[PDB]
Amino acid sequence: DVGCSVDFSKKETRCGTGVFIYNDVEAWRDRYKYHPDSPRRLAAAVKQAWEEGICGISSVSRMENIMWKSVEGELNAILEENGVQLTVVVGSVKNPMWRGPQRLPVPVNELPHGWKAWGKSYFVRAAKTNNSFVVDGDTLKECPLEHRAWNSFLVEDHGFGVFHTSVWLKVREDYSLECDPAVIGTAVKGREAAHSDLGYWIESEKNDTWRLKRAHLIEMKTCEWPKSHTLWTDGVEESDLIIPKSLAGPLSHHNTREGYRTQVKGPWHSEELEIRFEECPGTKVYVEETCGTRGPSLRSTTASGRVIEEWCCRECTMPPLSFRAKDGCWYGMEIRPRKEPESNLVRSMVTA
Amino acid sequence: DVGCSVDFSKKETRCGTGVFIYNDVEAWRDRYKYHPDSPRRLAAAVKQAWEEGICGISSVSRMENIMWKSVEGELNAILEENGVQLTVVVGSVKNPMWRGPQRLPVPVNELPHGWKAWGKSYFVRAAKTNNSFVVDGDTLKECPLEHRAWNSFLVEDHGFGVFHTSVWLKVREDYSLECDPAVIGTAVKGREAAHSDLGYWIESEKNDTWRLKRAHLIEMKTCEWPKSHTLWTDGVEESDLIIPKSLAGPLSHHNTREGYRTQVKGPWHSEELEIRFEECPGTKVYVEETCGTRGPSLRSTTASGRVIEEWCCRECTMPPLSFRAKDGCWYGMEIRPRKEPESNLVRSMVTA
Amino acid sequence: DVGCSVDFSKKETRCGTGVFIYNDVEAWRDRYKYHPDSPRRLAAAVKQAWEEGICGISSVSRMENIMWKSVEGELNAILEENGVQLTVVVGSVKNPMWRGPQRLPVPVNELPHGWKAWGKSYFVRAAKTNNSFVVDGDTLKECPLEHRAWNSFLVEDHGFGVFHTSVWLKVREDYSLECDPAVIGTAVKGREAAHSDLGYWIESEKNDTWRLKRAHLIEMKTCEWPKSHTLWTDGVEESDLIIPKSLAGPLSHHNTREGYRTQVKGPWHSEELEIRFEECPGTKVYVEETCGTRGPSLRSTTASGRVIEEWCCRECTMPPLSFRAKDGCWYGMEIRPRKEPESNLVRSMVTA
Amino acid sequence: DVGCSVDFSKKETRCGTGVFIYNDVEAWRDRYKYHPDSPRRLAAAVKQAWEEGICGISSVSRMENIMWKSVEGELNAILEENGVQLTVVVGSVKNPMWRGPQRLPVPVNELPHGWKAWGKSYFVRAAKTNNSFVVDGDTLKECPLEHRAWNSFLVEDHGFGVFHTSVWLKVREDYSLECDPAVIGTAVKGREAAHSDLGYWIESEKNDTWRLKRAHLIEMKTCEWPKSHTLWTDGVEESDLIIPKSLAGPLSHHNTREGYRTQVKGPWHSEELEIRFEECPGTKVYVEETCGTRGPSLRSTTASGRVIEEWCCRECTMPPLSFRAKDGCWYGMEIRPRKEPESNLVRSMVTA
Ligand SMILES: *[C@@H]1O[C@H](CO)[C@@H](O)[C@H](O)[C@H]1NC(C)=O
Ligand SMILES: *[C@@H]1O[C@H](CO)[C@@H](O)[C@H](O)[C@H]1NC(C)=O
Ligand SMILES: *[C@@H]1O[C@H](CO)[C@@H](O)[C@H](O)[C@H]1NC(C)=O
Repeated sequence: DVGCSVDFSKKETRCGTGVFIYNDVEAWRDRYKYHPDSPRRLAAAVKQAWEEGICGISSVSRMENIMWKSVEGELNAILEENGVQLTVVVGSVKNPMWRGPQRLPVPVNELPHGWKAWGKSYFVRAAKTNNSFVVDGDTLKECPLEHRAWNSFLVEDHGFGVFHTSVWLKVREDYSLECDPAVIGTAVKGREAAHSDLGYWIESEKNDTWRLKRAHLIEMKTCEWPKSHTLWTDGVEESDLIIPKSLAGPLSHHNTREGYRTQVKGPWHSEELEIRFEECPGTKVYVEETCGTRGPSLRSTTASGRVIEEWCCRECTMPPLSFRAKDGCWYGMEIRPRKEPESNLVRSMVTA
Repeated sequence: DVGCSVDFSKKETRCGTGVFIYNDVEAWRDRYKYHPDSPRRLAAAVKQAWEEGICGISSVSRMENIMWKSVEGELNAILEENGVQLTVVVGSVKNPMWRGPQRLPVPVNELPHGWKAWGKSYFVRAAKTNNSFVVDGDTLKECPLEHRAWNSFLVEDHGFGVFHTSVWLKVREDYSLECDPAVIGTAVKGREAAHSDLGYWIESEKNDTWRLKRAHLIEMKTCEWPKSHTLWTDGVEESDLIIPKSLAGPLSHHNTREGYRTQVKGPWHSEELEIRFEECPGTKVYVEETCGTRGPSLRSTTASGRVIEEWCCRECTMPPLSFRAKDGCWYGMEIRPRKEPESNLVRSMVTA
Repeated sequence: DVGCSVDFSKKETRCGTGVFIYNDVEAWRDRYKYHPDSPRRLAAAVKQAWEEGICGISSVSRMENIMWKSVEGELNAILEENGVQLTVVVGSVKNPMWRGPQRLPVPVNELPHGWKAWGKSYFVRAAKTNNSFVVDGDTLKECPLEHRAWNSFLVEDHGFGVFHTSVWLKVREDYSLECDPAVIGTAVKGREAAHSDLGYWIESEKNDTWRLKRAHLIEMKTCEWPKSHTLWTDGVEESDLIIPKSLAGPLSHHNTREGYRTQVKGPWHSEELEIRFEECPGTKVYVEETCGTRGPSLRSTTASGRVIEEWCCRECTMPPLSFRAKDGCWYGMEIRPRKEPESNLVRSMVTA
Repeated sequence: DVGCSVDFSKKETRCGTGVFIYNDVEAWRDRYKYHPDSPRRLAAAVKQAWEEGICGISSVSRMENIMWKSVEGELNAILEENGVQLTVVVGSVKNPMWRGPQRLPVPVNELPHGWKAWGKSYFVRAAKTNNSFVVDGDTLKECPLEHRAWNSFLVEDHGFGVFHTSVWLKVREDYSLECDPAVIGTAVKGREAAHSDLGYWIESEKNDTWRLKRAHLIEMKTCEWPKSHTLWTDGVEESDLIIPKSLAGPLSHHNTREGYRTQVKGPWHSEELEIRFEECPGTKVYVEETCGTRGPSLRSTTASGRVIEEWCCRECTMPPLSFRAKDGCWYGMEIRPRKEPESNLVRSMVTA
C-alpha cells in the first residue's frame, strides 16, 4: 500500500496507505500470461464432455479464447497417451460473442496415467482425428449453437513477480451468466469513480449527478454486470443502461445517460469499439421532434465512403452518441440521418 | 492519479494510473485553517441565534470544537464595530456528542464593518459581556440543551494538502441528521473494503460474505450514515449495526456482527474508542446457556484496579467484542460478569 | 535489484532492474558505526608499528578519524591488558590532511590473549601510559609529519539494512596512495556526469562542452583519484583542473573549465569547501586584461568585512570563479581586485 | 532521481536519490517509434546517396533494422510524391550482422514538397520502381555489401521515454564505427561489474579476480565497445577476450578468463546466443593435453541430434564454456570432443 503517489494534475508527490487500481487494458499485452490447470484433468473433462454430445466452446472473451490456443498440442498428446482419439480445433472469435447453452462437465477422476507435463509440453504434434472439438471460429455450419459450451471457467489466482503474470483457471462445476469478478473493480472519491473490467473500462463522473463519461470495448461479451462491485445499485434500471445488460451492462446510476437508452443493435459485431461523447468528424447531430424515432446503429460512412454531415433525433442530449469502431463511427439508435435514407447507411449488424 | 503500491504480504511492486485513499483517523485530522464561510458571517450567526433562544451549541464532532475554539477569541472582536454585545465560550466536548434540537441560522445581511476578521496582524481586543453563548463544556445550566444547536455545518473544501491545508466550511443551510459525505473515504477490492472519515475508521474483509473487522472511534457523533456511499445499502437492519445508526452507524452488511447487536449502551463516553474483536487482557469470555441477558457495557477494569476475568453470555461468537478505550476495556452489552455483581463493576451509563 | 524512480525534471517514474547510487555526502555525520575486525590484531599491529618507530598516524579521511576515535578505548584496553605501554590519543581534523610516509605493519600473529576486549569495544576501561600512539591531532612537534603513518588501511564490508552500516576494515597489506574505490560509484547519462564519494560531490554537464558546474568538498584530502572509476580520463591537463590532483583531483575532461587555471592556492584551509560558478554577492568581475596576474585566491571581503566590490580578470569567462567556505566568499586566482591593496586582501593559506 | 532498491540475496529495502540502470534484454523493453529525424531529410539523404551510388544500407543492429522496417513505406510515399523514384525494401537480419563502409550524406537542403509526414507510420502506398535502395534483407546481389551503408544514424533525444517511448535519430555528419553510448549503462559495486547496451548483456563476477560470469546475446553486431563506458580498461589482451572485439567485445579485464582464448569462430550465426560456463547436456568435458588443439566451435550434439558424451580440452578450466542457442549447446575452441568423428560435429561457420 506504500505508493509513489504523484498528483499529475497538481504535481503532488505523496505516499501512504490506501487501495490502488491500475489501467491494464492497454498494458494487457505485456503484463499477462494465461494457462489452464492440470491439463490431464482437462483432457478427462473434454473426453467426458464429448461423451455428453458436446460440439465445442464459443468463447465469450479474448482472455479465454487466447487460453484455448495454448495447450492444444499438450491436450491432444495427453488424449493420445491414454488412447482417446480427439482433435481440438480453435478458430477466430467474432463479436459479439454469443451465449452458448452447454457447460463443460467436471471429471470426478483423472486419467489412469500420464505424466507428459514433465519437461516438454509445447513442441508436440499429432495426427488429426475424425472427431472435431471446435473452439470459436466460423464453424456455425459444422455444429449448431445449442451444443456449444459457454462461460465454464474461473480465475482463482493471478499475478506474479516474474515479469509475466500467470493466471490459474479451471472448468466451472457451476452454471452462471455473470462476468468473472476476480478481474473487475471500481471505487469512488469525491466526484470520480470508474467501473473497470478486462475488456470493458467505464468512466463515471459527478457533473451535477453521477453520470457516464466514456467507455472502451475491446471485446463484446454476453455475461451480466454484477451489483456487488457496482456503485449505487439502488434505484437503477436496465433500459437506461446504454450498455445492454445482456451485454454485461452495469446496474448503476453511473451507467446511465440522459436522452439515451440501451443500445442493443449497436456495432456489437465490430472487433474493437469505443463509446466517445464527441461528434464524429464532419457530422453534426441535431435534436428535433420532427426527426425520426430510434433505429439500428448506422455507420457515419456510406459504403461509398461519403460522410453524412446531418443527423437528427427527437429526445437526445445533443450532440454526440457515436461508437468508435475500427470501421468508423456507429451512431446511437435515437440518432438517425436527417436527409440521407436510413437504408443507404451502413446499418449495424443484427446483435440485439 | 498516478502512484504506486508495495504490498505487505508480498514484495511485488508495479504502478501507473490509479485512484487512492488515505487514513486520517489516527492523526486526528491535522492542522487546518478552518475557514467557516466568513468569520464575520459566523459572528453574525450568533446575534440572531442568541436572539431566538440559542444560548449554546452541542458540537457534533471534535473538529467543530476545534473550529469554534480556534476562532472563539476573534468572534468577540468582529462584533465590536456594531452594537452587538456577545461573548463566546467554548468548553471541552463531552462524549457521546449528543444532538441539539436547535441549529445555527444563516444570516441574510452583513454587518458594515472592517473586514479584518481573517488575517489580522494581532493588536486588537473586544469588550466582554455578561451574556454568554456557551459552546459545550459544563454550561448545561447556563444553556439548556433545547436551546443548543448541533449538526448545523457542511463541509465545502478540505484540500490544499500541500501548503495551505484549509478545511473551508459553511453553515449547513439544511437541517441534516446524516453525516457529511465529503471527507468520507471508502472502496472495495477482492476480499477487502474499508470506510473512513474524519473521526472514524472502518474495515471490512470478505470473511464469509463480508462482516465487521475493526474500526476506531476518536469522537462519538450522533449523525447518520448515508447509503449511497456504503456497500450493499439494501439488505441490513439498523439493530444489527453493531454501531447504532444514531451514532452514524453505517447501513451495510459490512457493518454488523454475528451474535452481537447494536451497542446502544456502549462506552460512547470515552473520548476515544477503538473497536477490536479480541479478548481483553485477563478475561475469559464464556458462552453459557445459563448466563445473563444484555446490559450496558461494563468496563473490564474496576475503579479500585481489580479486574473481573471470567465473563459469559448466551449469544456470543468468538472473538469477543470489547471497546478498547483509554478508560480501559469495555465489553459489549451482551457479555456480562459470570458471577461478580454488575453493580460493583464500572457500568457504562446508558448511552442511547 | 529493482526499485522506484522519480526524475523530477520530467516526473518520469520508472521501475526495472539495475544499479542504484545514493548521495550520502550530507550523511557523513552519522553514516557508519563500527570497529575494525579483531581489535586484538590491530593492537598487535600498533605495538609492532611503535616498536618500528611509528609515533603517530595522520588520518587520511574523516571516516578514518571517526573510526580511530571510536575504537580508541578498546585499543587502549587491549594495550594495557597485555601490558603494552602505549596510549592511543586521537586529535582533531585539520584541512588539508597531509601524507604520512609510514604505514601500519600487518602483525605476523595477534597478541597472545585479548579476549577481554571481545564484546568490550566502546565502554572500555584501562589506564594511561607514557607512550602516546597519537592519531593526527595538533601534535606536529611531538610526532612530525614524516614520522606519521597514513593511508595504511582498507575496507572489507560496508552497507547494511541499518542507518549505521557496520564497516569492517583491514590493515593494508601493502603501500597505497590512491583513495578507496569500494565507496565510489559513478556513471554518465546524457548531459550529466557527477563524481561523488564519502566526502566530495562534483558535478559536470555538456553545455556545448563538458565543463565543470559545482563541487562540494566537505574535507580536503591528498590521495589520488583512481582511473578505473573515472569518466573521460583521456586528454586532460593538470593546470586546467580547477581542483589540483595533489588534493585528490579527478583526471577527467569533466574536471576542468576554460579561462581558469588549476586552484592550488584556494581556500584549502576551509573545513567545508563548496565550489560554484556564480557572481560573488555584493561584487562584480570584469573581463579586463589589465587585471592582476595569477597567484593566491582572495576573500571577497576584507578582514573587517568590508565588501571589495571592484574586481577584474585577465581572461575569465563570466560568470567568475569563487570558493564558498565557512570563512566566506573566496575568489579564483585569475580574478583580482581592480582597486584594492594586497594588504586588504585575505590570502588563502597554501600548503604543499 | 528518487528511486528505491530491494535486495534479493538479502531483503534490505530503501528509497533515495541517485541514478538507475534497467535491463531490457530479458524484459523485452517496450515498443519504440524510431523516428529518423525529418522524414524528408531522410528522403533527401537516401536520394543523394543513390545519386552517389549507394545501393542500400546494412542495419548494424536490430533496432535500426526495425527502424527501417517502420520507416520504409512512408519514405517511399514521400519519394514518389516528390520528383523522386526510388524504392526501399527491407527484410530479415542475418547473424552475424555485417559491416558497411558507406554513410548517408547529410542533405544540403530538404526536398521541395509539402511537409506532412512527421513520424508517418505507414498506411500509404507507392508505385514500385526497378531501382531499389535495399535495406538489410537478403538482397546481397542487388546491392553488394561494398556500397552498403553502416551506422548512418545517431540517437539524439528520448523524449517521452516512459510511455511514448520514442527514440529519435539523425543522419551523422561524421563517420563513426563506434556503437551508441547513450544506450549503454555500466558501473561497479563490490565484486560485480556488468556491461550492457540495447542488445548485449554481460555479467562479470570477481572470484579471486574480476572474471566473467555469464554472457547472453540476442543479436550479433559488428560495432565497437567504447572505452569511456567500461571498467578496468588497462592490462587487457584481445586473445583472452572471449568475445572478439570484432563483435564489439568490451575492452576490460572483466572480458577475459584464464585457460581460454578469444572465440572468433563460434556459433555467431545464432539469432539468440546465451553463453554459460557449463558442460553441454549429456556431455562430459575433461582436461587432456593430448586433446585436439583449438578449432571451430562444435555443437555438443550431432546433425541427427546424437549427444557426444566425452569431451577434452588442452587448457580449459572447469566449468567448460558452451554457447546456448536454439540451435543447441556448443563448445569453445579449446574444448574438442574426446573421441568423436569430425563429420557429426556441427562446426560454427567461420564468422569473418
Ligand atoms: C459540470 O460542472 C458543474 C457540476 O455539474 C455544473 O455547474 C455544470 O453545469 C456541469 N456541466 C457543465 C457543462 O459544465
Ligand atoms: C550554453 O551556455 C551558454 C553560455 O554559457 C549559453 O549561451 C547557451 O545557450 C547554453 N546552451 C548551449 C546548448 O550552448
Ligand atoms: C569464488 O569464491 C571465493 C572468491 O570469490 C573463493 O572462496 C572461491 O575459491 C572462488 N572460486 C570458486 C571456483 O568458487
